[PDB]
Order: sequence, then structure tokens, then C-alpha cells
Amino acid sequence: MPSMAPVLKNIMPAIVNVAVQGYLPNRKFESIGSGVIIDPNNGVIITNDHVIRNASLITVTLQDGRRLKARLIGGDSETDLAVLKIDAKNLKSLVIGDSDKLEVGDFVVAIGNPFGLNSQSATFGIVSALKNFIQTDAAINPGNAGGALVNAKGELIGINTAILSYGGNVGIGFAIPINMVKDVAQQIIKFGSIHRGLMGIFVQHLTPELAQAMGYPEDFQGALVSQVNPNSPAELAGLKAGDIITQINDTKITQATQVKTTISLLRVGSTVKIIVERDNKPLTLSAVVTDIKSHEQKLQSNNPFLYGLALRAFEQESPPHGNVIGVQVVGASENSAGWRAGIRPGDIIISANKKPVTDVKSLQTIAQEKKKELLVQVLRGPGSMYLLVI
Amino acid sequence: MPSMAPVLKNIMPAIVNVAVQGYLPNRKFESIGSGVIIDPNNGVIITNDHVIRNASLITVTLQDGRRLKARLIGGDSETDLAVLKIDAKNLKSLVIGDSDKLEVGDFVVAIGNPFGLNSQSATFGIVSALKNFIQTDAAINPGNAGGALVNAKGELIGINTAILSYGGNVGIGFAIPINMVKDVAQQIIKFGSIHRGLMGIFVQHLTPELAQAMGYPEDFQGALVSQVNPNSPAELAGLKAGDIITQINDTKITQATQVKTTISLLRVGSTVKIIVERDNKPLTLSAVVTDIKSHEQKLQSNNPFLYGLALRAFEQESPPHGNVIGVQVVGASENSAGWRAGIRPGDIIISANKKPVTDVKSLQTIAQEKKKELLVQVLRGPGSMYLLVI
Amino acid sequence: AGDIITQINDTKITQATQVKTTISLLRVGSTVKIIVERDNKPLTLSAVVTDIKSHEQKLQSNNPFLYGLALRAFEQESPPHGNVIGVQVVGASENSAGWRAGIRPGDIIISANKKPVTDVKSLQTIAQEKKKELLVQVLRGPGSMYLLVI
Repeated sequence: MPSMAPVLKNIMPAIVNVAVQGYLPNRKFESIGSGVIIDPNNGVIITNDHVIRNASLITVTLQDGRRLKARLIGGDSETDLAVLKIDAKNLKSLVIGDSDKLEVGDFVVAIGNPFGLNSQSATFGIVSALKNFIQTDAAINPGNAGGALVNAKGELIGINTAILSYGGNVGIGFAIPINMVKDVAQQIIKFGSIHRGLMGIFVQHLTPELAQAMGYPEDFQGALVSQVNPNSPAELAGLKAGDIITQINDTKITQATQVKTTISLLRVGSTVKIIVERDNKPLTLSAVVTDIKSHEQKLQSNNPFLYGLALRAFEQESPPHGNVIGVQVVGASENSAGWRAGIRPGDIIISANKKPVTDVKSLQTIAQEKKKELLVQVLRGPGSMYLLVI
Repeated sequence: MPSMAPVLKNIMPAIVNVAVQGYLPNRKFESIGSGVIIDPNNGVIITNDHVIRNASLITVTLQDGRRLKARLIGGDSETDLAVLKIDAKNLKSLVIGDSDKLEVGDFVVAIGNPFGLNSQSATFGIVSALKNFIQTDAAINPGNAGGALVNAKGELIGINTAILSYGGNVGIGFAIPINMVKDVAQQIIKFGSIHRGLMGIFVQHLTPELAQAMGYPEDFQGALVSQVNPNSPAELAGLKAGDIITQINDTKITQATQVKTTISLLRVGSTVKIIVERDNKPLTLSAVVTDIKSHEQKLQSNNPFLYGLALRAFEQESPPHGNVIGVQVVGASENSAGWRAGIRPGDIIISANKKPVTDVKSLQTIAQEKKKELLVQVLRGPGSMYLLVI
Repeated sequence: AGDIITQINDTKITQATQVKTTISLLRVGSTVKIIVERDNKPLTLSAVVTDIKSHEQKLQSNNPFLYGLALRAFEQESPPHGNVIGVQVVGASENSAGWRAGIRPGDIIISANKKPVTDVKSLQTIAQEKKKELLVQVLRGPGSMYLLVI
């Protein structure tokens, strides 16, 4: 007779309980979930960042009734993963699969603790879709989070995370593929965390309708680039709106949504090779993943007194003033060095450092002048005002 | 290791998205569901009539991202099926199974798009019951409608349609057996639609309790005939209340509910052989499926001025009138040639074409008289009235 | 504009609302003889009636994809873009060729059919290239999207 016990038996202790206590800064809360042992010797354990979030104590419980105090090595919420360490020895694991060999229709068993139990719950199904989730109809309910999704030979291939559904299993659960898991695990393990980078690209799905419309076979495949922001690594590398990304380093691109998932795993400083069909010619591009703090910080020292604004040219007969000629503020970043000194949306900058301000460029050449402050002169409907922008 | 991928791989593109837009005459609505390709060369596609209903545009999307405009060849709601055509080529299919070889306990995979996705969702289970539905515990949620239910060798054996359950999968889904599907598909394909017929039979389930009670072994099997309406094909063929239908053309009858499902697939004009145990003697009967419009229309020209009424004999001392002798209207079809001329329920027809009207037969022999109108004389409580029935 | 109507065909015209009543009665194909005052010089004109739905068609035809959308030159310094230049879409008919294709009012069309858009004319120039489609590169806030208009 066929059975899934022969493999499940060896591997259950690899899966653990994860109970969590604490309070949310916006109330006490107990938050129960699951977890997996990926380094029996160092006690390295994986779980969902959402389970352990806002924890003071993280109690793990293995199969043998051992209740252990756990420590959070590091935990990225954007991929909703967290690494854990426990100082007990005599721990078991399971082999770590390769999520890329998985095929829709593969059999699959989810291991976790939905609702209560203290030893563990296992449930059966197939792989139903690949996205960056894995979809499965193997049951997954509250408490399954952080637990294991293993293949027909018992190899860790996924960490179960979400359901679609007043939310019972319904037959649609989501797990992160294990390849991703290894990837974020070592980074967190190693650097203690993940530094995400910027690119300066916006990317949309290539409809055959589109591919064709740009002179391509209606089964050409890739991700259409709609914008490339200026002074962004994407543009340094020499990318352009219109380009179709076909390939990023190793990964092959057939959907837009892939580009974001390949990249948002790269450490700051990572080179990324971008193969990009452009006007039927193929051209390999290299871009550097840079620091989202420094980059912001850089454009700020680049465009100094004027960063965070949205300007335009203005020419109007306006009582009481007469004929207004300045630049018009069309918006203002509330944390902008503009807004702080007083500039609100709607204002007309008709002067700066006692010079006449005509077009947007006339104003920028004035902020060009090396000083510690911009002395700006604004209108605000019927009345004016000077404002000192530092 | 065992797997369902080896077969699912070849057959997924056979299944499609079906999005639908429009408004209900009783509001704009988007109505998403699924669909299957049963003629890769002619682009013949099946789905549930309920998905495509009230559509203006029917957008299909195959696996390769091709978004196609679709046309409704024809669609029967009573079986909730619809045939679709699309003018693209390079389409794949799957083999069409035989729903009659299926056996409770067979493994089975449902393919469709519950909720969003644009490529497709597949889910596993067994065949749980046969009814005219197929029951399965393979997951089925909103958006699965119109999609495929295939057997352990990947052959189309069903079109998933309904769930039992604020309605998630719960493990009880319904698909129409494919044999039925072929049947309605060609008819719609061919004649562009299905003309359902009349019989004039009412049929109930033969309890052993009943079978025995009519002098039969308590494991005799069939459908008990409770009524046979007059001038109905059932009666022409020579059927009778009391008879037990054992067999209809090819099909073998073991439940009542079968009779309705075998017959409501027959084109107007179809002969239907009915084998029927009667007083322990077997007698084969042949009946003709006739037109439900003409048949109504026929009884109407048969019984002319009196169709749609429910009459009875009446003899009462009634102030102010004295002793009333007429026929009593006990009801009236609101769309009856009676009701329109004025006759309401409760009326006493005490005369017609200036002759005395005593018993129901006395009235019918008068409507017998060939003319263009019946001049009828009614009472209505304390007062009377003449009414001209055309 | 600025013309004063004196009479339509034979019917002389003494009031403003005379006109609308006179016309709506005329069968389509007829040939109206409008006589008009322009700077004290009376002038006589020949114009031909046509059907409303038929007309609308002429409007949809003479302009392939930009029908139903109000348009004006755009220039602004706009994070995260830098200095945007394109034509801004002011209004987009509920049933405009573009509204179907995905356009919403507000969008700033920086390129069409792979060519840079600047003034309003440049876009139409481009929209007259004898094509099956218009591929419009819009901006929407801090975001870009490509649209195929048909």
C-alpha cells in the first residue's frame, strides 16, 4: 500500500512550535506559529517574520517536550522571513530541497501547528501553481505560518506563509520557495541583515499585444521598461524606457513581476548584468545596486535648496499684483527643505537672492550660487512674504 | 516518486481564463471564470452558461498571454453550459474522457482560476460521488467555474460548476460529467441551440417499500410513474400512471431523477423507447418528444374559449339570486382567454350563448359551437354581468 | 461666427430659436440655402444636412485615436522624474478610444509611437502615421505605464 509515513517519520522533529509574547506600540498578545531546523549543529531555525514580530520572548518547543528560549539573529519583513538560534544540542533536521526542480502537480505535505498542540500537524496536497509564492491545496490555517512544505521525498522545498480566503483553509495556501529561503537565511545569518538597494526602473508586463506592437513576435518574452529615473543606477548603467529586459545575471525573465523579485534580494553594492533587447538589437548592461539613504542624501546635496518641490513657469494677470512672472510651486514634499522654511503649494516664487525669477531654469541657476541659504520671495494669493530657505 | 506533473504539463494550455463585462437588466459587472479547449483547430471552447451570461465582451486568455475576443456560438442555461469560438490558431487541447468509466475513488485534478491570475491553478482530490453531478473534494472556489476536471491519466472527464457551503471550498464541489458535455456541445454547435421537449409524465423514486407494495422484489429497480397528462406524448405512446420505467432507449433506469436527465437532452422530434414493467408484464413503449409551444398552442385550439380555467358544478341557494345552477370557476390562468374577457375566480357561469348552463359538460358542449366568441353570463356575489369571451 | 442669419431656404428668420425649430424638421440630404450677414454684406450659402450618429463617425474617423480627449502642452519639474515635457491629458471621454486603452485624465504623454512628444501638434503629427495602433507612453504620478490605443 502507498504511504507518506516512511518519510515523514524521520523529519517531524525538524519542525517546531514557536509561541511569542509581548505588546504592540501602534496591548498584551500571545502569537502562536511554526518553525523549521535548518542547522542542527548551530541551532539555526527559520520562521515567518510576522510570527516573531514585536516579541520579547520567543519560546520554541521541539518534539521531545523541550521548551527553549530563542533569539532573533535577524528578520526581513519584506520577504517575511526570520532566522532563529537556540542553544540546545541533539537537534535533527531535514535535507534542503531545490525549489526550482518543483513542477505543478507534485505531491506535497505541510507541517505546522494550526490552532493548538504541544506533537505536530501534517497535511497532504499537490503543488497548484508557481508565481513570489508557491501555491498549494495542502491545508494551511492559522498557526501553520513558519512551518515546512516538503516534497514527495521529504526535502524542505518551502516555508508556508499565507492563505487566501472568516479565514479557513479553503484549499489555497502560499509558501515561499526554499531557494529564496537559503538566500535570505545566510545574508541575515552573515551580515545580520539585508540591505536592499535602489535601481530607478519601472517595469511592466509584456503583452503579446505589446511585444507585437513594438515589432516583435507575439511570443517574444520579457519585462517592458516604462521609466528610468535620472541619476539612478539604472540610467548610469545606460538603461532606457522602451527597453525589454530579457535576462538579469543568472535568472531568465518571462514576467515583469520577476524583475522585482530577483533584484530585491541583492546586497547594496551588487553588480547586476541586465540583458535587454532594444530596437531588435541585444545589449548587455551592468548596473550597481546603491544605498537608498545615501542616494536620496546625494540628490539633496545635488539640488540643494530646491529638493522636494514641484515647480512650473507662471505668467498671469493677478489682482492686486498686476502681471505675475515667477515659478509656481505645484507641490511640496512635507519633509523638504522647501516646505520647512514656509513654501506651500500654490505659491509663486517671483524672486530669489534679490534677482528676478522668470522661468524654472532662471530660479535653478540662482540656487546654483554657493551660499548657506536661499532668500526667497513668494506670493500667496493677495499677499506676499519673504522666506529664508536653509 | 509519484507525481501528477508528467500529465498536467501537456494539458494546461487547454484550459483558459474567461473574463466577462456588462450590465444586468433585472449595474456594471466584471465576471471572472474558466474554460476548456475542445477543438484546437476550430477554436471550440466550453464554459458555464452562468459565467458568460449578460456579457457584451467575452475575453479569453490562453497561457501564452494572448488576450482574445470571444463569441458565443450558443448557451443552454438548464444544463448551464456554453460553447465559445476564438479565431486564433496554434491552440492545444486534451483528450475527451468517457464519464461513464469513472468510479468513486478515482483520483482527479481540477484546473481553473479561482480568484485572480494572468498562469493557472490546479488542485487535487478523488471522485466522491456520482449523481446530474459529479462530486469531488478537489478544491473548487469562485473562478473555477467552466474549468476542467480530469482523471488520473489527464483526460477531460468533467466541467467544474458548483460548490456547496461565506462560500469557500469546504471539500464539496460539483462538475458535469463530460459525456453530457459532448452531447450539448454538438447540438449547440450544430443547431446553434437546444430545443427541449415535453412528455406529460411525473415520476417518483421506487422505494423497496414501494416496489414490494406493488408486488415486486424489494430490490426491483426503476422509476414509478405517478401521472400521465392527457393529450401528452406520454399518453399517445400509451403510458399509464402506476407503470415503472425500467429503461429509456439506451440508458438503464435505477433512480427516478435519471429519467429527467436522460430526456431533457432530446431534440424535439426525438423518439424515445420506454421499457416499462406493468403488472409484472414488460411492455416497450415509444413516445415522441414534441414542441412545448405548439403543444400548448394545440390544446388552446382544442379547448378554445375555456382553456386556462378550473371549473366545477355548482348548486346553491344564494341571496339575492335564489337557487344558483351553473358551473363554478375555481381558478383562472391569468393569461387565459377566459380571464382577459373578465372572468375571475369564484364566478358562477349560469349561462352561455343564451342557453342554460347546468353541469361542466353542459357548458363545454356550448363552447363546442363553432363561432368567433363565447357570450358568457356570470354571477359575482350579489350581482351579475355578461362577458364576451373571444 | 459673428454671422447673422436672415433666412433658411425660403423661410425668413427673425428670432434666434426660429433656427432650431426650422432645421429639425428637414430630412437628411436636403440642401439648405442659408443667407448670412457678414459686415453688412449679405451672403448666400449651400450646406447639407447629415445624421447625428453618422456625424459622430466622421469625428471618430478624421482623428484616429485621440478622439474624446482634451490636450495641452505640459512642462514641470516633478519628482521623481526631473523636468517632464509632454502633453497633459486634461479630459478623457468615458467612451474615448484612449479610455478603453487605459488612459485616465491627468496622464502626461511623454512619448508616442517611439517618438518624443512635446507640443500638442507633434502628437497628432505622430497620430497620422498610417498605422493600426498608437503606442502612448504615459506618466501617472511617480509611475509610468505603456498603453496600446485601438
